[PDB]
Amino acid sequence: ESTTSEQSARMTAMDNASKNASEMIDKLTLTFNRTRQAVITKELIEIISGAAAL
Amino acid sequence: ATGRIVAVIGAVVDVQFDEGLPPILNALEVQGRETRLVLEVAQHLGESTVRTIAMDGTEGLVRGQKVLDSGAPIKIPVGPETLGRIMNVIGEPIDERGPIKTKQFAAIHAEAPEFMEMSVEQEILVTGIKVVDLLAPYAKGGKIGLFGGAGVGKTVLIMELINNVAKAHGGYSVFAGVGERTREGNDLYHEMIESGVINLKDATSKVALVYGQMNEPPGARARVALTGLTVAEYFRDQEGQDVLLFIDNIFRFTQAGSEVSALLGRIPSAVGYQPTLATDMGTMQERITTTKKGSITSVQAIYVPADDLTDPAPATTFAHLDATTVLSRAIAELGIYPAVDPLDSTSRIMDPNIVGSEHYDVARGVQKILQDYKSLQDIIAILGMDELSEEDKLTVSRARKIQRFLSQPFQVAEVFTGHLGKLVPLKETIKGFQQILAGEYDHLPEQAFYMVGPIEEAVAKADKLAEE
Amino acid sequence: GVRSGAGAVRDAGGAFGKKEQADEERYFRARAREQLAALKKHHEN
Amino acid sequence: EVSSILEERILGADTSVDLEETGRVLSIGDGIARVHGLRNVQAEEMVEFSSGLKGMSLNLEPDNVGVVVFGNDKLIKEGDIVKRTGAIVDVPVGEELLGRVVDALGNAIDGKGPIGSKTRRRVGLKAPGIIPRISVREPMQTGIKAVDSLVPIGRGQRELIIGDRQTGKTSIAIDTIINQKRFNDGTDEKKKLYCIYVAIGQKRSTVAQLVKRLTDADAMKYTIVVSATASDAAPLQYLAPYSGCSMGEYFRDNGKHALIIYDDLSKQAVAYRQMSLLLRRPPGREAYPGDVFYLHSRLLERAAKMNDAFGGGSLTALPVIETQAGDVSAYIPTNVISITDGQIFLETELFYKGIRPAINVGLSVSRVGSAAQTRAMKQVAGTMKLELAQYREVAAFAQFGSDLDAATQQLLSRGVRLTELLKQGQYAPMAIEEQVAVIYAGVRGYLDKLEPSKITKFENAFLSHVISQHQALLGKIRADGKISEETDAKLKEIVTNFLAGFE
Amino acid sequence: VDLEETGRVLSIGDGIARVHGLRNVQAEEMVEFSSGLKGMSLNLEPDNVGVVVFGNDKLIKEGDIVKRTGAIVDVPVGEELLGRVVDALGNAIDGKGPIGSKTRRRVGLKAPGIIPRISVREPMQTGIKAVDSLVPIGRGQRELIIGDRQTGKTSIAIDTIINQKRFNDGTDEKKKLYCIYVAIGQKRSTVAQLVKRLTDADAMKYTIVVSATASDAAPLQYLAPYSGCSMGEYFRDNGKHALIIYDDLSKQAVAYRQMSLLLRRPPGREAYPGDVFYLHSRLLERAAKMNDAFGGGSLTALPVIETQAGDVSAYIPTNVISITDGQIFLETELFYKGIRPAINVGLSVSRVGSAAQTRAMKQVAGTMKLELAQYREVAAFDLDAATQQLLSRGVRLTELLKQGQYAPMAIEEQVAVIYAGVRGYLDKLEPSKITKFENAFLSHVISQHQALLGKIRADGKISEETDAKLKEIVTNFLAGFE
Ligand SMILES: Nc1ncnc2c1ncn2[C@@H]1O[C@H](COP(=O)(O)OP(=O)(O)OP(=O)(O)O)[C@@H](O)[C@H]1O
Ligand SMILES: Nc1ncnc2c1ncn2[C@@H]1O[C@H](COP(=O)(O)OP(=O)(O)OP(=O)(O)O)[C@@H](O)[C@H]1O
Ligand SMILES: Nc1ncnc2c1ncn2[C@@H]1O[C@H](COP(=O)(O)OP(=O)(O)O)[C@@H](O)[C@H]1O
Ligand SMILES: [Mg+2]
Ligand SMILES: [Mg+2]
Ligand SMILES: [Mg+2]
Repeated sequence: ESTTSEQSARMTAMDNASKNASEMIDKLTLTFNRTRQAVITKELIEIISGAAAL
Repeated sequence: ATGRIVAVIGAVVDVQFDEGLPPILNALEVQGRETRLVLEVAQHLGESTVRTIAMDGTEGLVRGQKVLDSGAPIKIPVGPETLGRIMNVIGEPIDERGPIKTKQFAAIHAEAPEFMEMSVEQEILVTGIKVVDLLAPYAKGGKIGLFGGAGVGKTVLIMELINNVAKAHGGYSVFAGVGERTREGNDLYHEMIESGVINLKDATSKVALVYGQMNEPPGARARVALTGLTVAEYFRDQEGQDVLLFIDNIFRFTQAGSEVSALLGRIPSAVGYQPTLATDMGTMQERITTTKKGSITSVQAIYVPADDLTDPAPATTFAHLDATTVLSRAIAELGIYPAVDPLDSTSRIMDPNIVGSEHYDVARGVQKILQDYKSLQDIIAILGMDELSEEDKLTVSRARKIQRFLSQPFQVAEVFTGHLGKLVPLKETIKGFQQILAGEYDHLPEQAFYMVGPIEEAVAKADKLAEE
Repeated sequence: GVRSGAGAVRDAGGAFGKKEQADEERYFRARAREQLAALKKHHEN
Repeated sequence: EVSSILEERILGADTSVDLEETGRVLSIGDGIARVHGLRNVQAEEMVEFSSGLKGMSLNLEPDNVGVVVFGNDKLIKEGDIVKRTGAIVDVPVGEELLGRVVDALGNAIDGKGPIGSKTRRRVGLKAPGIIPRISVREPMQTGIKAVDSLVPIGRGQRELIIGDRQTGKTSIAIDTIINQKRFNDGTDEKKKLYCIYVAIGQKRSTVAQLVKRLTDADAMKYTIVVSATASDAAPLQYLAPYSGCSMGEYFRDNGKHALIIYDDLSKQAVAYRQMSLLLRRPPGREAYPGDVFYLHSRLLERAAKMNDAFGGGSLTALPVIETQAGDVSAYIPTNVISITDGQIFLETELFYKGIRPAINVGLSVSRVGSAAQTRAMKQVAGTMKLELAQYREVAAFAQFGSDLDAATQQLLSRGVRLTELLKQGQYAPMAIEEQVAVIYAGVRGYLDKLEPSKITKFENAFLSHVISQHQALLGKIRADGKISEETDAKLKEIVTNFLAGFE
Repeated sequence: VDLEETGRVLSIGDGIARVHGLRNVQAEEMVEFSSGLKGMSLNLEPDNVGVVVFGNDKLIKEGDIVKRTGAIVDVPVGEELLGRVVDALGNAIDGKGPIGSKTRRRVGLKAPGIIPRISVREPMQTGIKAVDSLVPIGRGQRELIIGDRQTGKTSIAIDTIINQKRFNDGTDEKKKLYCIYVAIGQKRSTVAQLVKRLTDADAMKYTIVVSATASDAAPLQYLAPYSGCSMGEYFRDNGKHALIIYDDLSKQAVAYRQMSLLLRRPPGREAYPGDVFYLHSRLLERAAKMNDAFGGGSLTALPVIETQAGDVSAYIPTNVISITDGQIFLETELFYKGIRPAINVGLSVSRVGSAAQTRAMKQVAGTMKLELAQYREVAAFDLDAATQQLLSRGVRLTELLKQGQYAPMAIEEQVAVIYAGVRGYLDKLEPSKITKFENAFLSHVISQHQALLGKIRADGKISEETDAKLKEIVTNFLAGFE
């Protein structure tokens, strides 16, 4: 009985952990996209300012 | 030809000539200076005005001050008389031992060797370091890279390489400190004086020194590498002997170029580097090659900003080096010195047709088991080590043993760790790592393989720990 | 598309990387102790 | 003799003089010369300086003409005279370039005498239109089991070799060049493939090593090595891909089949960025100019498979892109991925995991698909691709595969054996029949009982056995091009016998 | 009117004054305006001179006469500046009267070469257990106190300042360290509080506070580190040892960026000039240890870098890290976890290392460092003998490293405390009571066993007799306390 209960609870806990990890993954993916766009914009602005100040 | 200074903006000095316009890459002497100030012609701005980069401080310069032209690029005193003598970017001796009386003078700017002059042969240079001689072996007459961040151990590694190779090298050696600390330069000078490599009393020195440090203006740090490689070029071509060229750090050449680029009048490239980054880096690097006349073994230390190897300055250098040694901060933080990354270091001679089947098999097995350990670390993070199977626990233990056995004390690092420096022969490294892969030492603790030389020392340390 | 690789847990250096390092060190300290005891018993022979 | 032939050469040379169009250098710096005058200069036209250096007039500004220098800028002084050649840049072309190492302009740098080229072809000719081309059908055997199986390449297809540094891109290109030996020295004309390797931004020692490797393999006799090393000026590195593309277009137009390998197109992009920035052209993302997608697009589109009306020739392009930390979202990687048909993706993790070559079959794609395969290779490769996809679906459970479903364990075993089959040594290309035989022995479940570590030894021994004793079956497969039912039964018997006798 | 030794302002804006004339002005030469404001000629353009104004520009207007001074910008230097709070130009601002300095020194003098320097030998005692034990700082070394805002960088600097008092009022001339503090960008209230702290600890009598506050013009904030560097160089070249603190170089970089951008010089990475690395490199390279041929002096440098959200991989922090010999990483996470000073000993390094460190401290610090490394290996989350004992020992050592503010410790007392911690005399006590035990043990040893501390200080190492006596006293005090 204990091993059956333990396996069932292990499956449920791993499923919950996977769901939480996926939620964190999508949130961090949105953050990563924002950061990537910000980095590209910042570097291009630096290049443009350097060219214009010449 | 005499010209007048019209602009002294920063380290960039604009000189206007009237009769004879000097060609680009010409050394200009500034009259009226208490010391010797040299300006290198970088651009022709037109209207008989040239834009120049100063090789020393620009303080005290006044518009209208007279400037001469040498008629040739920066010429350094070169020959066998420069051994044991430290010299500046422009060739002036800075060791207070008098002038470098030599019969030859060579311009630091020269054409790269042609395609027909390239030498395709490549031996293996055993260095005594386990990681280097095992996974990324060095080749005689080949370009060597020491990629690493700030504090990973590039300087200590290159000092150990100098200790192991330069003394055993029959030919001459050249060290070109580019944009580094003057304290390190003084330490190296005194160490080589007390090691007999540089002898002040008589002319038996084997190492020349070229030093432009971080206190120098960016113009100076962008040319010391050229001066050192020019001395190496003389030792390679005019004399048929083999040459050792140690550069630390080569990144400062690119950094100095970037520092002068903005004032030179260039639109900045990516991450603020000069648009001519790859061009100038290649022009410098192609000169440091093994020709048919002679062979130059170059061991260049490359600073990686923010430990980001995707930065353009270290990224472009990868194509210029045969064997590369990447020192990683993560490995150093674990205490494993040298911090060479086993899964990132590469060597062109790493091939069964060159290093033999056994060496290649051992190296590939080590790399494969370390990669599998990296894969299993993620599982251990969540599952737990005690919950792993019995099969992969053995793999993890072997990987830990291999990681610790890659570490090795250095003679130059005795002051820090306190361990006696070791120099393991190639066959001993191959046998030890093959035995570890075979599991012959699965009964020894992983602590026994940390900071040891040959595998016999590992078993000795194991039994000594068992005695206590 | 953004992807990942092997051994990225310790690279992030977060809670899980430190947890994995500590777990490995604690396990292998016990294993080293056992191996040292066995080696001492063998050396007594 | 030497003096006599020297005097014969000098008397043969005629010192003619004529009018020209000339201009003065207003300002020279960083390899960019601002030239006053030169009113009647075409855009992208070769011009030569007084010092002997050549140049390309790119910016035709009103006051001055901006010209890039094909060499060191120290030899160009303010006021020097820039003559006008009167022609757009062109390179020598023909069969005479085979076996020779030439620079971006076609000048011989191998020291084997002048090129006996009889024809001169430009570097900026337009690619063939929609009508002249035809659908790619003929295979381009690279000699790698992974490529010829899962990522096939046809003649006339732009296939990308993308990956980080030190992953095997140059090795893949060089073994593709080596593999074509079996077709060139043979008799079938429509199978010969002339390779053209363009080296961009690479040290001369590396190019010399590559040339020695090709010469030892007897592959130089049908290969052209266009070299624009890192020492060479940025304009030469910019022009080298176009010069190689024209050299391949010559073979393409004459009905022959050419293979062009632009090594490190990223370095060509860097050189073009340097030229554009020094010309004060407006920059863009990562300081690259706006017309940087144009640069690679008008180059790779010249790779095409002409129809029978135009000769039936072809030009296969294999660009190489050096990504940084596997970031394919960067500017040049995105451009080249969009331009080309597919890509062969290499990963450092797979390289050090024992999977050499490091081809990541999950990310590597081929839009031409199975249409560029032989019938036997297609037949085995469909099954292998499906099984490997199924394995990669369930590859996460390999760590805890012992306590898994029987189907999952079967898939894991089959995928591990197929992956062990995909491994291949360096500079050892395999014939198409040998590859199809190995893949047949794998997919048909003749390796499930065998130990996964013993696949490589079994593969080598089986290849030796089939080459030695069963050469007739391999020849029949090669000639027919398909694994027929009779050949299927013969292969079944052979693999069963060898598997029984392997232990 | 003369146009060679004087000129007029073409245009004045945002502290930059374009000058027509000054045909004989030199690069970086200090010029003088009509209103009394002084300047510095940075841009010698073909038809104008770009002068940065050392002060408020409201008093400078078009047509004002600009006159040369004939000398590159220099700062009053000497030992008279001890106990004085000066500005970037050396003028006294504490209302104590004029400075009696008889000599002047350029602010942009070249750093010493390879020959004049010698190895770093003498230790630079800071009074901090963590620094003096695990990240030792030598005399002539340059250590970067890097971290985020409100982590304790200025606290470490001022504690180092105070600790030198015991040496400065002592007898021997070879241990005196004449401190110098440079305040760049800080508000005047903070500088006043700092000098009040120094006066309270009587550390002002041997220190020089060069302040270029936020209200001061950008050129003053850019010139302040070089002024203090020259003041330290005076001691360095005269056989005396000096300590210089740049707090903080990030604000100096910001000021230099403002100056360069206002001078129409093209921006670079993060709008900073191309030579931001040079700006600090030519400054920190002037921190050297002269040999006996040059008097044997030294100039220890303690630059301070402010990192945004712990982004140690930023432009200026990476430049300064590459320049310096060692880094003292201060982390806010360790700060809030009760570890104060928040010195991350895992990443904190010292290139000189054991080369400049007293023998007893090195002997005990090797064991402490090994134990703390093992603890960090097994810190985060069950052998009682192997892991739990190691974990407890690491916790005891971590609580030992914690130290109060403005209370530097004598080196021998630190050695005694670390010896007590290392040799298993605190594993029995609760981790909470470790600080109380340390305070009580400090009091007892400094009261009764001053002879033992004197023996340790004079010998420089703990010998067998000293070790036995220290074991005896620590056992007795452990028995009495618990
Ligand atoms: N199939 C293979 N098996 C084993 N080793 C291989 C294989 N392919 C390549 N290598 C090795 O991998 C290394 C890198 O190969 P290669 O030079 O082709 O890579 P690359 O990514 O194109 O290089 P680079 O980025 O330096 O231009 C070489 O040492 C080569 O011998
Ligand atoms: N060793 C210490 N023990 C206790 N508190 C400390 C310690 N060091 C610093 N603090 C606390 O930190 C605060 C001031 O820190 P400090 O000024 O040294 O940091 P900082 O990083 O230099 O700051 P800022 O960026 O504001 O200049 C005060 O609240 C003080 O109590
Ligand atoms: N055997 C070793 N090899 C390399 N570094 C070591 C070794 N032992 C200790 N170290 C530590 O590594 C650091 C490397 O310093 P350094 O070579 O200056 O790094 P970098 O040159 O990258 O700035 C030293 O501070 C030293 O304490
Ligand atoms: Mg270094
Ligand atoms: Mg390659
Ligand atoms: Mg502060």
